[PDB]
Amino acid sequence: NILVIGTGAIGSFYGALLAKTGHCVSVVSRSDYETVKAKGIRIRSATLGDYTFRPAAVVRDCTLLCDRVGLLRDAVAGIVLISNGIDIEPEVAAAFPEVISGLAFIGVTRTAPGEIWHQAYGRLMLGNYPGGVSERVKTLAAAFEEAGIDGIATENITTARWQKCVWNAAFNPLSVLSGGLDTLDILSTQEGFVRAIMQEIRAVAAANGHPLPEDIVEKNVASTYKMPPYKTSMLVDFEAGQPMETEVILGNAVRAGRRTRVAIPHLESVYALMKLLELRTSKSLWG
Amino acid sequence: LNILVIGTGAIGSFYGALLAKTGHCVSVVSRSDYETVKAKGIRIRSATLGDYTFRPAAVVRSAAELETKPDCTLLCIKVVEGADRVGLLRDAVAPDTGIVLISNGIDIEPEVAAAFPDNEVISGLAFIGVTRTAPGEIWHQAYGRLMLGNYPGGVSERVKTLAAAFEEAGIDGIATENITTARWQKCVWNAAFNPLSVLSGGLDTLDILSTQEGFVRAIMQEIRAVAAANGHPLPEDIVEKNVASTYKMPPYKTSMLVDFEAGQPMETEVILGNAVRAGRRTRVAIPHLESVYALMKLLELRTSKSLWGN
Repeated sequence: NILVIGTGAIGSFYGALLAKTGHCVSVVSRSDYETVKAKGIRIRSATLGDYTFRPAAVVRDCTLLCDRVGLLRDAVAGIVLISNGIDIEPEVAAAFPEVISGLAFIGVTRTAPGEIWHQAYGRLMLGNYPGGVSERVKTLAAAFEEAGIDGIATENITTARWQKCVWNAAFNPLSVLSGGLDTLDILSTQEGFVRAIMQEIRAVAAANGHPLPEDIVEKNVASTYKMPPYKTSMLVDFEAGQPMETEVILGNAVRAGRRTRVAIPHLESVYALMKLLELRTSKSLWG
Repeated sequence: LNILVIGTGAIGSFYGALLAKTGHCVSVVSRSDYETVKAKGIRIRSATLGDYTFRPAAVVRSAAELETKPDCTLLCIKVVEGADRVGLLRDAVAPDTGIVLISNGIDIEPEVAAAFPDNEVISGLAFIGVTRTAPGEIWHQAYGRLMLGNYPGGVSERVKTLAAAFEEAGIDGIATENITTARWQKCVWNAAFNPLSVLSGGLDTLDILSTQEGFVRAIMQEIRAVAAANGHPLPEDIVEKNVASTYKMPPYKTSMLVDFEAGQPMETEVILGNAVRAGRRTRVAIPHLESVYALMKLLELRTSKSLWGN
């Protein structure tokens, strides 16, 4: 029995997977309330398959959040937070002292209301924050595995998040600030800068008690040169006119560096420039 | 003085015309606009100075065609890839000719100085809003101040003749013994605001500075450190002065952003790249400048893609 909050690509994609196997999944929706209470959500995928998600109910055991505190303000008697960023858990934990942290690896995009496009990957890593794996976590993971994707229960979700942040913190903002370059163009022409950012992330992770594998920077460089030219999720958001994950990726990494006094000038630079681009993008037609 | 202006660009035409007004004999090499400039001259519109019709002493297709060779040759093009300043000067410089380079950027002199080691190089730092609106049509919109000095340093009689002329013409003409330190002092401002104006998708100076003052300061402090390490230390107050002055200036659109919006080549390399390279040569830690520079180059790469795809 599963409560999803909101109807974005991530919440809808993982909600619909749990709906497939045969769990009782509802959605709390705002922007798309009218369209989902009727037509539902259509998940389209060539690696998995086509499926349609019609929830058990639509109102205004496990709650998937994917105004955070307030969105769960009447939903908790396991909380599952699926996020691409870092340090997304403390705020929520403090208010509801089980938190299941979810780190998704997936190229999935919401093309229209009720319309999701799965392209690549799909893995969901899950574990308790700050660490640990409970039975619920294992049961959730098995549930996702059943539905077809990697559903990995991990005892060190926070280190895993830092490890993904090595890649995210470099390519996501560079793809936007460059005006839309793919990963291959970014890495092949400014490998040095990409490395400098990655090493900063590595040093902040360690300073926060979550050291990463020793050759993590070289691994991410080598693996990216083998990925086919790629469009980041930040760039998709930017091209869609939607809010970007700047704060939970890069802002949270910067604040983590400041707290531990790690020199992070490359991260500070990219962050400031993202904030400036956002300010420009934010300007009202009203002036 | 016998003055030769290379081309019919806005900066050359503006400062050339001032020299003509003040009794100097000013000639022009014109490619594109030859017939109209030779027949009708260059019309300079200016609210602050009064409109002026600049009729060159001579207008030629090629410097080769001149009779009296110039005392000063004024070259004012943007220093970007393929500008080929040495090629443009090849026939326009005699033993005694002073080469006057008026352009933005740092370290713009050595390529020319090297190619003409026995000629005086007079470096110019203009603070001006001027545009070429049509063949033979220039519009002066703002500022005008020109600082001039010998490269690598000093002030020759020819430099002081030029400066006084500009001053007589109604703009600040400032002779400076340390033009290179002056260039570094301008770089403190333009290496921060010019690329931040473009990378932000077109913010004005006040939005940049009010919302990211810490980052702007960080950049400026790097530039100040690189200048010192290159033997051109700046005043202790230069960062504070630049921040205060900018807070008091009306919101402003940088020349880099003007270029970006126009689809014209930007001065990335002479403003930012040359500062980065000067910092690298001297082992100054410049992570903010390196970051901004790498992002500029990535943006430039994107900007160069075809509508047709690969």
